[PDB]
Amino acid sequence: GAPATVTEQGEDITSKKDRGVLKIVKRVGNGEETPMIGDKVYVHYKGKLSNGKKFDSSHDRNEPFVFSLGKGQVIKAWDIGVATMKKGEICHLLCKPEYAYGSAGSLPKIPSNATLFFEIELLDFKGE
Amino acid sequence: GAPATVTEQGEDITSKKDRGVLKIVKRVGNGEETPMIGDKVYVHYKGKLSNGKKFDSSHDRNEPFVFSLGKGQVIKAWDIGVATMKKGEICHLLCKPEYAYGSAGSLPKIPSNATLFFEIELLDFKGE
Ligand SMILES: CC[C@H]1CN([C@@H](C)C(=O)O)C(=O)[C@@H]2CCC[C@H]1N2S(=O)(=O)c1cc(Cl)cc(Cl)c1
Ligand SMILES: CC[C@H]1CN([C@@H](C)C(=O)O)C(=O)[C@@H]2CCC[C@H]1N2S(=O)(=O)c1cc(Cl)cc(Cl)c1
Repeated sequence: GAPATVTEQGEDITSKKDRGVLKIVKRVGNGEETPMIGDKVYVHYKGKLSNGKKFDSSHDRNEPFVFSLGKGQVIKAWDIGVATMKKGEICHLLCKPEYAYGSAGSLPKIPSNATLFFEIELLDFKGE
Repeated sequence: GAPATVTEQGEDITSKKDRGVLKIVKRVGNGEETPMIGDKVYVHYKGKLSNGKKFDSSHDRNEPFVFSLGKGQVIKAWDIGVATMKKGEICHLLCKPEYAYGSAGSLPKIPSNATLFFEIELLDFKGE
């Protein structure tokens, strides 16, 4: 499925080149610029575990998820992955546990040592 | 009704004591602990405008709402108010626009300078 395709075909976008964050662009954005660290970024996302099941989606709530990029306020895979995106882009990210919730997880809905898959759309970004 | 009761009897839980976030506990919860900064909190909620209009409910879409406390990834009134809640608690919050969507609003759903009312149930929270 979509997670496996990212496993197979995805660019390693980690600075460790440790394969901890893998990416496929699914829709090229109209934007020319990525967001900077500290920008307020507006995204829609869908998240799945390795067994393929949805664990979360901003679409379900019909309002974007907004965070400050590159501040450590989301999992490391998101700070790395969203920083690579242009306005309007949709990507698939695969996030190894070391770039997500690690050995502890976040029960109930993230197991220990879980690899996470996201479909992320960058809607907009604004300066701090 | 409920919004009037919180106006009259709600505690001002803001540090500035500006009546920006007023709270009444409607159903007492279980255990004495409250969530820490960064904890994932799981809630159900019902939200209304000052004219009585229901603007959103997590029950309507049968989807508990999950957020990370104290990161500014929800409106300020929620970071302040939910931090005071115990597991199983239901509270009523009344939120001045300075602690919600401000002069901009989130149009048309949330008008400019809107005071918001919530009934919030804290289902669970998970530490890290
Ligand atoms: C809950 C939303 C958020 C959780 N966080 C931060 C804010 C956190 O764990 O503190 C995350 O980094 C990632 C990516 C941004 C959206 C959400 N997650 S998430 O992996 O989809 C997620 C993680 C958990 Cl533990 C629960 C849910 Cl419902 C969703
Ligand atoms: C929709 C869920 C969420 C919206 N947000 C954030 C995430 C936002 O507007 O960016 C909120 O802070 C508050 C409090 C947490 C639950 C939701 N609201 S809300 O005031 O009910 C709300 C606000 C708007 Cl603009 C739309 C909807 Cl559908 C619901």
